[PDB]
Amino acid sequence: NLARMNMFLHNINYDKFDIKLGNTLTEPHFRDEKPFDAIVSNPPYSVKWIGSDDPTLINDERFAPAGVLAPKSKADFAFVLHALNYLSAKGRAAIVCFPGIFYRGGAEQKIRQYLVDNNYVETVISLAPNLFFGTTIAVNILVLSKHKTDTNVQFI
Amino acid sequence: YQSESDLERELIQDLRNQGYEFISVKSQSAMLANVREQLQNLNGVVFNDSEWRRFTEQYLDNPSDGILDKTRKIHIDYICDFIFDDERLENIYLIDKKNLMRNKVQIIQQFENRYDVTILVNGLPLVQIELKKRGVAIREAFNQIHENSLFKYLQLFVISNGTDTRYFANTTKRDKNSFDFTMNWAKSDNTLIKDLKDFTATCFQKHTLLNVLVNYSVFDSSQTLLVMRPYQIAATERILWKIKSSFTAKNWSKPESGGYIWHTTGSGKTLTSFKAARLATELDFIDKVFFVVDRKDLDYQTMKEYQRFSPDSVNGSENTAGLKRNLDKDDNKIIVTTIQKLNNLMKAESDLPVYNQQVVFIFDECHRSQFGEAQKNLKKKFKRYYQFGFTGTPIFPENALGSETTASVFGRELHSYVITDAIRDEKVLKFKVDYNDVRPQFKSLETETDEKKLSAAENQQAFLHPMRIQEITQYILNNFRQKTHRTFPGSKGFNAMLAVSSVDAAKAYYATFKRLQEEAANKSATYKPLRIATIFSFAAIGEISDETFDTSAMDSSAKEFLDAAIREYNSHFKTNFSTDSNGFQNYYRDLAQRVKNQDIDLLIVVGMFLTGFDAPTLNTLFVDKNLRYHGLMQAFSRTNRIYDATKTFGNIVTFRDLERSTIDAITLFGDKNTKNVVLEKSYTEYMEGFTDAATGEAKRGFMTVVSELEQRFPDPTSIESEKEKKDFVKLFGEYLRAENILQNYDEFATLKALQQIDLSDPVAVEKFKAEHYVDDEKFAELQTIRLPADRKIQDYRSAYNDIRDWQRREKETTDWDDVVFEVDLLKSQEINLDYILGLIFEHNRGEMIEEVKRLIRSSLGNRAKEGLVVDFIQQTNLDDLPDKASIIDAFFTFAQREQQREAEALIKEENLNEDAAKRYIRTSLKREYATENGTELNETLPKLSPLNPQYKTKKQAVFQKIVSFIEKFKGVGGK
Amino acid sequence: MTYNNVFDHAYEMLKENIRYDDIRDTDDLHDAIHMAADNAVPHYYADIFSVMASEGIDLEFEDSGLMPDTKDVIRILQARIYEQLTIDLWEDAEDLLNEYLEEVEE
Amino acid sequence: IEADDIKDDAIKTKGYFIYPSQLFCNVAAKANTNDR
Repeated sequence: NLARMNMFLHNINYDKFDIKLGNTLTEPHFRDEKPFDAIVSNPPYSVKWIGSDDPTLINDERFAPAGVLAPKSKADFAFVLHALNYLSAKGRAAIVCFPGIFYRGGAEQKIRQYLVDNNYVETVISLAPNLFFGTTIAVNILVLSKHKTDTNVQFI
Repeated sequence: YQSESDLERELIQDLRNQGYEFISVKSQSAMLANVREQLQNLNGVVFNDSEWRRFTEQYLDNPSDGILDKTRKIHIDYICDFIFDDERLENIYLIDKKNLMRNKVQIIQQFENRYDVTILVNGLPLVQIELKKRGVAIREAFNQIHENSLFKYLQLFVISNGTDTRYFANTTKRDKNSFDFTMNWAKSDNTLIKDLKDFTATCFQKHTLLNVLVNYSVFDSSQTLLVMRPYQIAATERILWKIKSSFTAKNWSKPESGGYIWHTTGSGKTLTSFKAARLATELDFIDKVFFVVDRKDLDYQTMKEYQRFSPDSVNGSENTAGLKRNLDKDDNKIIVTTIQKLNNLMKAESDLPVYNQQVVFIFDECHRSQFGEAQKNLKKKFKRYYQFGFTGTPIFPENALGSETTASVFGRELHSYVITDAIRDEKVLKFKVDYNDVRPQFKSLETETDEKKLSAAENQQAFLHPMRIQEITQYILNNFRQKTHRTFPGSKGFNAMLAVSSVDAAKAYYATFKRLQEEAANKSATYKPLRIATIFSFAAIGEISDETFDTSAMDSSAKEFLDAAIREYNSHFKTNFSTDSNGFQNYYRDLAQRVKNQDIDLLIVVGMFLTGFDAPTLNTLFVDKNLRYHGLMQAFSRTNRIYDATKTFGNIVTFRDLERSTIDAITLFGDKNTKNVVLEKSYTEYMEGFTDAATGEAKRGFMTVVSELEQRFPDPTSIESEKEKKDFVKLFGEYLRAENILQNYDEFATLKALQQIDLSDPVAVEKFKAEHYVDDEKFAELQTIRLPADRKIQDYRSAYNDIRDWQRREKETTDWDDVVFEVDLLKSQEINLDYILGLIFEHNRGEMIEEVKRLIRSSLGNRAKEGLVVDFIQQTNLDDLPDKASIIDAFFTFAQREQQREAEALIKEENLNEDAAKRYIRTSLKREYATENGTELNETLPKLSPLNPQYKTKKQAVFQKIVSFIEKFKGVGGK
Repeated sequence: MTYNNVFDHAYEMLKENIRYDDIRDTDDLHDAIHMAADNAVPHYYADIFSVMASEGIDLEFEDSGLMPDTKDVIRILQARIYEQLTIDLWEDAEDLLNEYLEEVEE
Repeated sequence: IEADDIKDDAIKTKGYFIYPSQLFCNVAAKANTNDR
């Protein structure tokens, strides 16, 4: 509710500026509209969800080439595998993450393997502690693209 | 939005935005310098001038290399065991197949006029983009053409006009220079992408383009490049997903570690399964992949192009020596096996070393007899197995009939390719199934549905009656040349098959076929008896069993009657085929070769040629046999193959009633549209009257409406007053509503072609008979029916449409709320500015103003260009334009110029804010319509905001000006 | 946000590291405890103090080597959370070894 | 609705109010607001 009135206060029009209610993982829409030219995100931590798998989420369209799923308490990278389905050729993604990845278990090891196995990740930028509300650690900023240079430049 | 130079410029800008680095090289040797700069970055070597010229001329540019040699350098001969100055033996790559993203890519345009764009892959060109104009059709552009040596490395062409876009593999064969091997591109859901910009926004991902060129390019053992269909490419990486994803989750050897691909027939299962197998061999933990195909699923083609790949074992033999050779030896990680070798393995052995290894399967169109046997030992033996199945007719849980299903084996679905996609994309042909109730003597028996008298009345009063069969056969032998275009000399012709059920029945068939062959010379002497030939051994309506080729199934009624068929075959052919499961198998394969080039022109098979046989050389099937779902689909998939423009639909003449079975078996697959996309209604219903009792309304009965609209309103000049308007509109809406459904029928267009006859015109007799499946009875009864001429068809819809604009702004009577407008009914056969500008050059030797004035008032959606076209041709001279597309581009250039003028003119005359006006106009242009929503309409009104009275003027007044402006320039560019 | 809430996340991540890695060793799974229990601690201020105000956990260490001898009070609290969770996962691992490895025999 | 009326009234002629409701989609009245 407060999100749907947040942009309404800032002189924005009526037509398109929607927010849909539900899980972005299990209930996406619009699939059919469209590969986007820019996304932004901030996923919450501890957003656990049923796998891996009891549901049909093994065979979904956003997980076609990548690798094995994301477990429950480490559900951050499910948003970023959700990300690069909903992106065009042109634009870029800018997502945020926990810093503490070494390989994050035998599931996320091959997730990071897949993400750097192409030029999907363009840059990663670490941040400054605290600069938030009681974290006290910093966070990551991954900037992804389907867009070559190609070297995985790490401007942390 | 049409100038192809600017289309090329937008292509350049989009590819620069996606990451293609655009360079500019206008010399021959700097191309090689770029290649040297790319390959030294890729492989990490350093050439001097001597090593670079040596590597160029000795490995890259031996000048006598053919185009097949250029392609051979790509997929096999791409690693040179190369010698340096210090004479060390290193590997030299061209394209890194391990990590595809390593290869840097660039784009150029050629030298030297025409507008083409070439994609350099590590400096090497593989992809040429031709951009032909919008006046040029793409099939016409392909028939035009299809130095130096670097531009002979090309592997793929994409030709487009902006509206349509197709791609095809680089071929130099002249039969392969026919247009039918060019393909469109679709998304994952098999919805087409026809336009240019979305084709670039989908196909021109770097990963996608390199993946197609590397891991999906069919380079066979005959140097013939093929490119897989997009649903095949989508479904292959579903499999290569599912293997790794089930392996890491460690859920192997279970039905959820199964998974089925559902591709209809016409999916390249010789090719697709083989390519997925070869990609599955490259996985590290996977060691053994089983290519499980029936010998019914095999042909000569799996023995033809697989000579270096798998020779002299790809057939249903009994020996597991070719099995155990791959069960022991490495580097052949694919095991091409058959159900006979598999049954020998599952009955002779349960002690293989391969059980604790990785086991991968491929299945193909499986029935319930052999595949119902094999899984019972497959669950017994294997420890880590991966089973995947290709099918076109699934063994559903919906029609399971007591036994093992697709969900029981494979479970979850991986990828679908329905039949109506191939119907929708012309990979198959439509059908002709109306029931042949030519004999009511066996009326309830030729329409019998209960199981009882279909088999237990194996007698000459239900189904073995010879005098029934040969009068049926005389009906075939009258329509033998007729239904296969052969009564018109000039066509090549086609042949037919026969669906039979048993063996002694088939003896009574075939010997009496020979009796009518004798009576085709005795009683007729003009019907030339073509060599009827049967094939069947012994089996072994809901289960298609493969008739095995051993003498442990046949008798003298089966085998020795087939030997009579041998000695009547060798009475004409004199062949060298024996009677085992090899020589009779090769007899079957030579027979399939002779039917393939239409030597034998009548075939009689009990239960074969169904799951694996493919031939576009047959258009008609005669069926006297009951069938159910999978047999229905496979038998109907025998005439559906596209061949040329002539073969358009496949005839099925059913003698047992299976039309409701056809309805319910295609209702298994598609939509309520699809029951009448193809078939299933008789033509006389809508023409001469019927009644749907769902609401009990007037289901006319088209000629009644025809004669009423003829007599009551002969012309739009007869339509003056308002009730005279409504009495025409209320019936002409029902006219077009019937005509829309009639246009799906063949007989309606047959009648439209009979509206263009001449007297007596033996061309329009002879050419029209056996190229539209027409006799003289059609010449009588379709001349009894008449249609108004096409000038009347133009002025009927113009009289509809000017009344439709007369209902606009009125809003100012007879009631018009009961009169429903018909927007999708005038969607039939628009004039889309192409038919106008074709006639603009075709009108020679102006006085064509009345022609364009008539045609512009026919179509809604074009009439505000009425003030654009005529004012064009009064202003400009068509003598300066050389051809059609030049006058098209001149017209749209004039249109954009006057659009940009009158856009300023309409804003100057009404005192808007210029920036808000310029935003809203070109927002509505690319938006394709106009709206009321959004604050920017009040911000472009712009000065007052009510505070009524009254503010319809100027608000809805300027709005009505703007919507007419949008109708004036919809479908054109300009800013 | 109790101690049991954090213990459930550490419990489930322990079941992940035993399950999807398929390790059948005591010492390597205690290194997996070092992985999982350290990754299940909260990060907000009030979400740490709510567990500290809850039952189960106390203030004082047993090993003062977990303490950085400085102003890093939240590091001390996080180390106490880590120590209590590692003790409970000593007991939980000695349960789940013979509970789970007997279960995976198929 | 006012580019005159510091205070308002319920005379909005309710065949009209759909046209800002097709543009802003919130019409209480002229006199059901926080200023009133």
